[PDB]
Formats: sequence, C-alpha cells, structure tokens
Amino acid sequence: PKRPTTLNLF
Amino acid sequence: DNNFYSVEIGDSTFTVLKRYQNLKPIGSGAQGIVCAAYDAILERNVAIKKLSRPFQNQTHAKRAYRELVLMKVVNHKNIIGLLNVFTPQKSLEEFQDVYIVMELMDANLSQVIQMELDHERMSYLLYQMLCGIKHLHSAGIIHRDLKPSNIVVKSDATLKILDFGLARTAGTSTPYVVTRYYRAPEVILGMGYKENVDIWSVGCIMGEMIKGGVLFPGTDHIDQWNKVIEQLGTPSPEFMKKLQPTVRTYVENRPKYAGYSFEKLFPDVLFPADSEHNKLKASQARDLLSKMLVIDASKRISVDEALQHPYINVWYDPSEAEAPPPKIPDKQLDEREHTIEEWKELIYKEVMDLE
Repeated sequence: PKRPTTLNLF
Repeated sequence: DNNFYSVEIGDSTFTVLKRYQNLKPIGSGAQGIVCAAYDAILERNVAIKKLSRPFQNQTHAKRAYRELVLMKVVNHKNIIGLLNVFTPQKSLEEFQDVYIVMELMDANLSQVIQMELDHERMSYLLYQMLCGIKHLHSAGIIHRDLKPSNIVVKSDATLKILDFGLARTAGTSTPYVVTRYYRAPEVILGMGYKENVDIWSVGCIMGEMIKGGVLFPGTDHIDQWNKVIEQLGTPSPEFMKKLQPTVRTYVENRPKYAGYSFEKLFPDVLFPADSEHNKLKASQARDLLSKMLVIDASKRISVDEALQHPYINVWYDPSEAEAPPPKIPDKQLDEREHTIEEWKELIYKEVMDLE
C-alpha cells in the first residue's frame, strides 16, 4: 500500500 | 538604516526583520494574528505570528511561554516547524511584542473535509495526525485544541499540527477554552482530563472528514452535550457516578438516548470504494471511529492503540511513531502562577535565548 504523494487543494 | 521595519496590516502593526516581506493576513491562534510572508534570505514563504504584549495577563503569558517553549523543544515531521523568533524591542524595559516564524503549509483541513478522500488518503492523514500527537504525549504534553483549523496540510499529502498555546499536562488542577464542537465529555462536563482527551478530538475530526460537516454541531456549550448523547446515546451510570453532583443532576435529567450504531452513524454510502488490500475498509474505519468516539475516557483508546489499529497501522513506521520525546527542561511546568513582571521577565529571557 503506497503512501500517497499528491493531495488536491485546487 | 535599522534591522526591523513596519507595516500596517489593517489595524495591526507588524514590526519585523527586513528579511520578511510582503506580509498578508491569514488567520489566528489562541493568541496571535498571523501573517504569511516572504523570507527574502531563505527564499521561501513563512508564517509570522505576532504575540501582542503577552505579559499583560496571567493567561496570555502562560500561553505565550508554553508556545515559546514547546515550539523550541518539539521536533517531528508532523509538528509545524520553528524557524525564527525575535522581538524588535531592544531591552527588558522597551519590550512588548513577541514574533514567531514558522513553516507555511498549503491549507488547513477546513478544506479537505469537503473533498471526497479515498481511503489511503484519509487513513494516511489520520496516521500523520496521530504520530504528531504521540510525539507530544510522548513527553506528557496534551494539545487540548485539535480541530480542522489547527491541522495543516501540503499538496504532497503531508500533514502537521499547530498552535501549542493551549498545550499542557493532565486535567482540572478554565472550562470554555477548547473549541466547542471538539470538546470531549470530560471537558464539557468539567471533570478534568488525561492524554486521550486529544483522541476525542481526533474522532471528531475523522468523523467530519467522512460526514462532510461538523460531527456534533451544538449551538452552545450546553446543547453541545445534547448532540453528543443524541448520537452516541446516554452514558452509563458507572460513568455518571464520576460526574460532580451539580452536573450529575442535569445529566441524569436529560431525555434518555439509545444512540445510533456506527454503521448508522456512518453508513457505507458515505465512504469511498474500498481500497486494494485488506485493512482500508469502511468497516475498519467504523471500528476505529467507535473506539475513539467513546464518552467515557477510561474506555477510550489511546494514541498507541490508535496507531496499532488495523486501519492506521498499514503505514506504521517506528521511526515516525516511536521517535525520541521532545525534551522539556523541568523548569517549565505548564501551571505555575507568576506575576505581572515575573512573566515579562520569563518570556524576555526565553525570547533572548531564542534570538
């Protein structure tokens, strides 16, 4: 299970 | 000519090192307005928090000191970073203002709560909040005011906690200081508190993330209790017994409530698709939710338990989760009464050290 590395604050 | 300078931001004056430029207002702490700023030297955005003559009061000085101390001492990738401190005044006699420079993240959770996270993100953020909290607890420190707007994120999906003005060791020894919607029963009802008070806050935060909106709204400090029992149902008499009698009477007086199950509090509709492998399941989230959002602190899960929980431990990493405690010099003990001027002294010494 990979750590996410993006998070969308648009 | 000189080292500092001045800009009016509305009715507030920021007097700060020339390195800091282009200030913009952004928010508040318990104490402090805070500006975003360019640090022309380090060439990066920062956050400057002005603490206005904090020695002006028991409260303000107590909170300011803690915040000064804890920000120096704390070190963890999930606590917001110290960068700088200063006063523009030139002496203990001149002195009035403290300024704290910290890293600037991209957004507070406000924010994320509205977007629709997949499990891996939702579980990851929680995991990061918890390592942060385990870091404070790890040294006896309780944050007491965890709430979406004290938790900041960045678009690489990283997360840090913020504002330590409220932060101290265990409870009883003022009531309406922690934000209403995140108040644990032990705080609403005046019984004093242990580290897992922070866990109640996390439960609410997680809940909101999923809910799309505040978990126990509650229209004033008293209605707040209604929302809690309306949902979780009436605590046990085993619990009520620990309630002080004045408050005990009111509580026992409420309409009784069965309370909804967590499956009903938090149906599948509300959750994303379930993830690739096993533990990131809507139902696992429920299980965790159900061990944090428990009225009776003595039946409530701890941080270390929460990190162990199958929904959170899929990220578990000992070097994040079992770091060395921040070291608090036994001097500072988050409770002492000092005075008018013993305070002005302490902070100054403490800013002086830190400059």
